[PDB]
Amino acid sequence: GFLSGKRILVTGVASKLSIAYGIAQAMHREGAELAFTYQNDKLKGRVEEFAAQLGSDIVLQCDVAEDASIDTMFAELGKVWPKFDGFVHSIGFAPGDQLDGDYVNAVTREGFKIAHDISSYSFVAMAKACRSMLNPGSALLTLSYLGAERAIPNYNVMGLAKASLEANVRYMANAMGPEGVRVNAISAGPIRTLAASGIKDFRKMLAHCEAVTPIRRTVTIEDVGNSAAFLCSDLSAGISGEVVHVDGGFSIAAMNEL
Amino acid sequence: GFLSGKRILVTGVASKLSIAYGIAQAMHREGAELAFTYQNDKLKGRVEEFAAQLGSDIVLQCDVAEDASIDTMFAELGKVWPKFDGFVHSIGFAPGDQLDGDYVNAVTREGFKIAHDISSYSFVAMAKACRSMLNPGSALLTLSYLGAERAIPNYNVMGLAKASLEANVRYMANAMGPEGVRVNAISAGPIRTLAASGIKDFRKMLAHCEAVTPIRRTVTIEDVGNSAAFLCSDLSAGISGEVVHVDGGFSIAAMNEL
Amino acid sequence: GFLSGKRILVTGVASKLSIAYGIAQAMHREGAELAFTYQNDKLKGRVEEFAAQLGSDIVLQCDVAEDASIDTMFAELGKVWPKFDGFVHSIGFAPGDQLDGDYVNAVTREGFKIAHDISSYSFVAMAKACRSMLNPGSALLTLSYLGAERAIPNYNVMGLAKASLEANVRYMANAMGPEGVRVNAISAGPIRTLAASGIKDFRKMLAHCEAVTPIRRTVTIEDVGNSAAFLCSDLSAGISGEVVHVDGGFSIAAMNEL
Amino acid sequence: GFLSGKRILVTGVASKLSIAYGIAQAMHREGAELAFTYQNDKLKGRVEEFAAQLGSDIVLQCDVAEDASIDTMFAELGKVWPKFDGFVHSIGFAPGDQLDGDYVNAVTREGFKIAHDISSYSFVAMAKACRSMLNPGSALLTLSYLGAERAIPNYNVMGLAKASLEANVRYMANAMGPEGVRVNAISAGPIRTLAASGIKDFRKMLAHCEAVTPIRRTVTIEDVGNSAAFLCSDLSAGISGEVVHVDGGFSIAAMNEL
Ligand SMILES: NC(=O)c1ccc[n+]([C@@H]2O[C@H](COP(=O)([O-])OP(=O)(O)OC[C@H]3O[C@@H](n4cnc5c(N)ncnc54)[C@H](O)[C@@H]3O)[C@@H](O)[C@H]2O)c1
Ligand SMILES: NC(=O)c1ccc[n+]([C@@H]2O[C@H](COP(=O)([O-])OP(=O)(O)OC[C@H]3O[C@@H](n4cnc5c(N)ncnc54)[C@H](O)[C@@H]3O)[C@@H](O)[C@H]2O)c1
Ligand SMILES: NC(=O)c1ccc[n+]([C@@H]2O[C@H](COP(=O)([O-])OP(=O)(O)OC[C@H]3O[C@@H](n4cnc5c(N)ncnc54)[C@H](O)[C@@H]3O)[C@@H](O)[C@H]2O)c1
Ligand SMILES: NC(=O)c1ccc[n+]([C@@H]2O[C@H](COP(=O)([O-])OP(=O)(O)OC[C@H]3O[C@@H](n4cnc5c(N)ncnc54)[C@H](O)[C@@H]3O)[C@@H](O)[C@H]2O)c1
Ligand SMILES: CN(Cc1cn(C)c2ccccc12)C(=O)/C=C/c1cnc2c(c1)CCC(=O)N2
Ligand SMILES: CN(Cc1cn(C)c2ccccc12)C(=O)/C=C/c1cnc2c(c1)CCC(=O)N2
Ligand SMILES: CN(Cc1cn(C)c2ccccc12)C(=O)/C=C/c1cnc2c(c1)CCC(=O)N2
Ligand SMILES: CN(Cc1cn(C)c2ccccc12)C(=O)/C=C/c1cnc2c(c1)CCC(=O)N2
Repeated sequence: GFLSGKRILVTGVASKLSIAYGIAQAMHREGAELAFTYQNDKLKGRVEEFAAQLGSDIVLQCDVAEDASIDTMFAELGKVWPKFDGFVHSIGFAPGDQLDGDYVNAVTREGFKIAHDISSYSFVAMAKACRSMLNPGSALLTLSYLGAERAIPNYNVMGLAKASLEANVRYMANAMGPEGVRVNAISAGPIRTLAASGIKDFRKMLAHCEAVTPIRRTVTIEDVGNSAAFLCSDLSAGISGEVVHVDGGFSIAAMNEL
Repeated sequence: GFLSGKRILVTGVASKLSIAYGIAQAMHREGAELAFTYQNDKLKGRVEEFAAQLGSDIVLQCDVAEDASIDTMFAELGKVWPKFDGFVHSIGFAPGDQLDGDYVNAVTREGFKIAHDISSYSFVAMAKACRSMLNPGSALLTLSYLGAERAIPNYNVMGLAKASLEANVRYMANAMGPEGVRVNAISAGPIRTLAASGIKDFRKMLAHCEAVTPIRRTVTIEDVGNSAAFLCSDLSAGISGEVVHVDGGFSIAAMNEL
Repeated sequence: GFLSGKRILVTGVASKLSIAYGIAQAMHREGAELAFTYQNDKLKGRVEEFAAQLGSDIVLQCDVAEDASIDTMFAELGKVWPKFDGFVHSIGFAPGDQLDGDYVNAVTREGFKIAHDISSYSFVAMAKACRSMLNPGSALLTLSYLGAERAIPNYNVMGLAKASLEANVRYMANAMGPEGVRVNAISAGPIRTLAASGIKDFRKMLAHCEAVTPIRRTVTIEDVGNSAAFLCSDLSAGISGEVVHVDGGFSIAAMNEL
Repeated sequence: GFLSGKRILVTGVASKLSIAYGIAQAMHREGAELAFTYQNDKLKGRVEEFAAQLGSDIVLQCDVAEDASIDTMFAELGKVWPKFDGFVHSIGFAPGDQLDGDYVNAVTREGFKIAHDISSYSFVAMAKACRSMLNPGSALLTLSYLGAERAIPNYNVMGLAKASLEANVRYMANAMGPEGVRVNAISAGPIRTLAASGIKDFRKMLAHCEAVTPIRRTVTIEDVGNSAAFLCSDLSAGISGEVVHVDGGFSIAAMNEL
């Protein structure tokens, strides 16, 4: 496939509904050799089983909250991939409290802190830690959301961390381009996954999206997986520091509901 | 390839240096069945020879300045492709005079008029004319430039027409999404082709670009061809009304020259 | 007032509901000497009255579709103002057929051409014609709408003309900056004016803009007029080539309706 | 002045070169009653003097890193102003090590955390703390820099904090709009101030911004102060959640250097 010969680290898989899951399957379908991380004890099992199904037996622990855990992970991966071709960063978090109701009243200094640490800093931390291990031709990929560009009810502080993340995308691309690494993000339309069902009227929001989105449907993890597979391959050699909208054109339209 | 089973119309090929040429070769490499247009008597020969080399014998005349010529072209193509899957719009023009020196002094009402007619209107005119002929799953693709977003010395009125073109990209995507067509643009970094060497210090400009572009090199028609092949395939099903920057991250950085 | 000692030409005045009317009002209050233009005779008297009420008796015919009319107006203007400090471009048009229903079906080469010639080129057409008459410190201002950046139903080809107009703002600014002229635009939110009559369910639309705007009200020709006086006064000396949004924050939110 | 009858809290004043100083000046001239805060004692006296010169004797300590200090300041402020009309956030910080050289190598979890906590969260931290004290019609204003939107050498992690800050502007605006509060930011061009000392060849940089800016000069704390008085006065009533560029058009051009 267009990814044969590449070695890519996929973080973030948590269920077959996960975006990273759709991204893994698509990169494997195109021939990439895959590696995986899991956050904690609760997820190791799920991730080993999916990794097995996609031909991989590289399943390593990584909590991006901790610098030591990122370094350790890259040390283990190094025994198997002295070098590789990039990773998909598909991680995000904000303390429950942060994403519901009036933004000014919900946010707290801690909430803000954690949300940015886990969703934005964690992307350049992973890069820092594996930098020398990357081949020229490598590609870094993170996942963002429209909340970073416009204020969306309930997304609250996550919008601030996503904005920080896209800017990180730009500064990471400008810093690493000289050594041969590209860095981009996919701004995905809303998809019902684990990380969502626990907040607001996500179901009513999806109905609204399907209605006003130009392609008249919400996007799927297969859609994201395909663009992701592409952003992480040599077919996108001319793209870097870009935030690509894979939301069916939702964001480029206005007042369609009327 | 990821384009097998697709039928795509490629306009704009003029020499092996042409962007549309790099786009044609890449879509053929991925398995698309190709069709071609040529502007006038001067180019027919070149285009038939390239079309032959990429397995196509559909070479039709089309001057987007004329509504009758667009309709005729789509009538001929229809005898061979009752239906197809989209086209690449890779056409642009502004009267010589328009692209050199102070913008306010260069522009004229005619210049402005022609520049917008040929570079922006021509994209929705082609869509209008072949609309019913498009399969669901189809994709429209045009080519734009950073001049549309920022003022660039000498690009002058072309910047205004490109801006009009990207907005057309958005309105065409919002109008056609319901019937199953996506519409996007690639904003390409500068490449030395026919359409350029006749204006300003393009050679010195390219040197400047290679220096400050994150990937530290200017992009090639192969780079554009690959992203183009992608935007026009089912792998980008979640992308529509988007202007993708294939300029190596040039535009997302600032003051690198220092 | 912050506009004391400034001489400002104001186009577009057609009724007391006109944005150009709100603007004229604010600049007069801020102490500017005013001058007005009118498209045709039907408006001659109507506009002379508006002008008297604002300390002004300079009232000239000017149809922007003709270089000769623009030239002739500025020559008359030159009798009473050999030098002046800028002008307000408050002109937009597109044949009626153009603004209703599916954009792809409604648009025509002619409708596109007229929309771009009157809504966008006239702005630089005017700057061209009075360039040697502007004093250092002058400012030019035009009006745009969100349809330039987003695809909005029915706005159709005006969206393209507005995107062209916003780009004309940046190219004008870049070329005239060095001789001391700033150029900007105000992207106003929806306002009930003549030109806004008959396009769709404007009324319902206004009701939507009102429930979803951060400030929870639509903006007024007074809100716009104040930003406009600011933008053409030395107070904004550090602002050029910018599109300022005076829409109560409508464009920066998303999904407030849900 | 257009700011008569308004009560404005101004943070960030540290020397007469400070942007907050230029702003304070303009709002005083426009007739606003002022109040100032100071980070620590080293600045206590220095700031009280600045304040006397502006018709003000309200001068309070406030270190934004602490919720308790912010709360305590606003309680003191409350003794002389049970209600007020908004405040100016003119605070940015990032450990020195953070701002020099390759961004990926320079950045650290701690540097990132501090940069985001002081440069971005403090802005909403303040709004949270004085929310019930704001009158209808109030305005909040913060300062950002182009590094939020583009990757600029050495600005490094400040770029991420500024992108977070610009997004905080839109979420603040969206949540406080309904109770009559507008929130905006000014993205200022390069100015020689304390904080700007020691980062790179700032001097050479200033020389670049000057040759390439449309207005061909760098902006001043007076240029910024005037836009700031405008943005916090009812004159800008129709503007909320906007990032206004007061950089003489620098960001809207490209390749003027060539
Ligand atoms: N689902 C959507 O609609 C949507 C839309 C746009 C963007 N995104 C973004 O895409 C990414 C993937 O989201 P998803 O929908 O697949 O959610 P998900 O819950 O399925 O998975 C995201 C992962 O975050 C990981 N994570 C949290 N803290 C971690 C830590 N400290 N260390 C390591 N891993 C940690 C979890 O293990 C989890 O698998 C996120 O960055 C999210 O913000 C999601
Ligand atoms: N070359 C670059 O650096 C660059 C960068 C960004 C965007 N672009 C854009 O990409 C597209 C392709 O440009 P290129 O560099 O391949 O130039 P090119 O000269 O190689 O080809 C462009 C085509 O324009 C066609 N054309 C002009 N008028 C026409 C008409 N009336 N009817 C039909 N066809 C007509 C010509 O036949 C020509 O083949 C253009 O839209 C251009 O503005 C080029
Ligand atoms: N009203 C809104 O909702 C809104 C919002 C954003 C931007 N705008 C823009 O503001 C400007 C003013 O519009 P308005 O809403 O005040 O409507 P309006 O109809 O009151 O004023 C526009 C003016 O267009 C002028 N005009 C048309 N053709 C002309 C020509 N050929 N030569 C000279 N003048 C000509 C008319 O004389 C008229 O006074 C337009 O460019 C419009 O696109 C309007
Ligand atoms: N000067 C420029 O070139 C420029 C350009 C665009 C934006 N800005 C922004 O404008 C703002 C003002 O910067 P400046 O250039 O006037 O520099 P400055 O150093 O003169 O002022 C910034 C203020 O930061 C305050 N500060 C730092 N930590 C603080 C804390 N923990 N608690 C309370 N106050 C604290 C200091 O008291 C100081 O007065 C910053 O946010 C900066 O990022 C500056
Ligand atoms: C795009 N989405 C989904 C989404 C959430 N909200 C509020 C929306 C609103 C509109 C459209 C999409 C969304 C996301 O990025 C998920 C964010 C997220 C972060 N931390 C979380 C949770 C969700 C949940 C669990 C947790 O503890 N921490
Ligand atoms: C990006 N480019 C190349 C380019 C041109 N200038 C001025 C630049 C400046 C900087 C970077 C790229 C460019 C283009 O889109 C080509 C535009 C173009 C249009 N009409 C033309 C000519 C060139 C040429 C022949 C004609 O008659 N009509
Ligand atoms: C923002 N608006 C108002 C508006 C129009 N449509 C379609 C909207 C949709 C949504 C929100 C606002 C608007 C405008 O800029 C006016 C545009 C305009 C141009 N030429 C016209 C007419 C209107 C009308 C008369 C004519 O002949 N030529
Ligand atoms: C625009 N600027 C000035 C500036 C800085 N760099 C690196 C630039 C590069 C190009 C153009 C302008 C600038 C700023 O916003 C100031 C940022 C800043 C934050 N924390 C700091 C310091 C500076 C310094 C002192 C500290 O401890 N913490």
